[PDB]
Amino acid sequence: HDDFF
Amino acid sequence: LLRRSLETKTGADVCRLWRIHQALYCFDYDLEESGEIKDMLLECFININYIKKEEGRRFLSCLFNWNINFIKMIHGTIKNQLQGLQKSLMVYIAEIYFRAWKKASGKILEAIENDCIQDFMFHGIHLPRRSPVHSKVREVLSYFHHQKKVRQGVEEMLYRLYKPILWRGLKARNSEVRSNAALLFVEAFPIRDPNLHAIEMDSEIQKQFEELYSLLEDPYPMVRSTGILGVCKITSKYWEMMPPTILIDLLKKVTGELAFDTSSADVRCSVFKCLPMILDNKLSHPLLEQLLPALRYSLHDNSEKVRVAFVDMLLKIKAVRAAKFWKICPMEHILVRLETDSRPVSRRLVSLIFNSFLPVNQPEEVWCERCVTLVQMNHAAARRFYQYAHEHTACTNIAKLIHVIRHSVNDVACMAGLLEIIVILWKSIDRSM
Amino acid sequence: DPFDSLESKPFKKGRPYSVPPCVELQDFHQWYL
Repeated sequence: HDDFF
Repeated sequence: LLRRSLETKTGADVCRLWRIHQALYCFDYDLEESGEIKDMLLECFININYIKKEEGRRFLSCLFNWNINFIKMIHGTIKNQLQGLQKSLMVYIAEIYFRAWKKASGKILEAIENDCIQDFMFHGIHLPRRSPVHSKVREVLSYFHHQKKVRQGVEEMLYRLYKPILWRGLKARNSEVRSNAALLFVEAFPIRDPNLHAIEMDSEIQKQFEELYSLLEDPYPMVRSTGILGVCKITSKYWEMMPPTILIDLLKKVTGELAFDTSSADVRCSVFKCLPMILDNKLSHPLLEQLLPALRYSLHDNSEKVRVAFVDMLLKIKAVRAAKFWKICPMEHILVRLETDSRPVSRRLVSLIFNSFLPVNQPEEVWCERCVTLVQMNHAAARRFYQYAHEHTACTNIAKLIHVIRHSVNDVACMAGLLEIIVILWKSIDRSM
Repeated sequence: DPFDSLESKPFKKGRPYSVPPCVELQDFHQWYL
């Protein structure tokens, strides 16, 4: 839920 | 005896006269010397340290208990002297009157119920917001609404008090007095009557249902906004209590229509002020997640406070991990928003996407598959991220990535700008050490 | 004085929002000052 990658 | 006590202004002698209560009681109410004594008790009312004393609360409560007829002159005195004292002094006076209600019993208490509190709230309904005393009145009334949960039976006496005066206050055509009525109403919910049966329980809750339905169907925007914040507090507090059909109907009403109210932007910002404190609802997370992609266009508003609060819920959602924000909102629309954003909004977006942009635990390979990305696919958002990253984090984190990169090529202007932003980063991190 | 009708701006529905897909262009000196 934090980093798109 | 009391005269030298007030001349010396000493609480010890007043506590002594508190201990001899019957000796104070023996003085007749008809005495003019008792009237001078009462004026000196008003001088005790002036004293702030007596208000701080809990024994102060004790003897003031029994002064209310002593003479029923003196209470109206007390009401006039506190009408005369609301303007002088401060907010903490107002909530102190509210504590005094709460304990004054609690100690009182009998026909004196019934006269107090028919005398003091209803006149104060009637004034607070009808006082203009221009008056600073109006702020004091509804803040002490909000203290009373907070204290009604502490003691049982308070809800019933405020129900029997508010049976005349809440109902026509609901349909008050004037927007300000109805706004104050809504302000007291949204904390007033739920209202209970102990003797009534289950039919009357369901009838009164359905009455409150249609009342909040009409109050959220108000034509004025600020009355709508107060109703929004109130039903947000209701759905936060007691969502387990309402039937699910009513809950689904109200959430569909406040989501399908209310998000697109083009008349006013700050009412949508009031919806935004509501949205973090409903997100504590654990069971309704798929139900709210159904309506989470309905708000993708709200990034493109022209109101500053709307977008500031909007990114505040984006940060709140990424804190609580309720839903995948990249599924909620497109990244490129966010990026052109950054290209059109302002300074504190871009600060909040840097804090929002810092997990996506710069990893601290991941190695140099992840650092460079995000570095090549943030260099190439957009450029101005990268320079704003450079500007806000050393503000947000330590400069060692800047220097480690600088040394990673030191250990787009088609343009000479691109490498010149990269040298310039490296010099800018060096100037930013030199001041730290 | 109670019961004074004022201007009640009614609920109106529409888009305050615009989504331009410009693709599928930056300057340094403006940010430098």
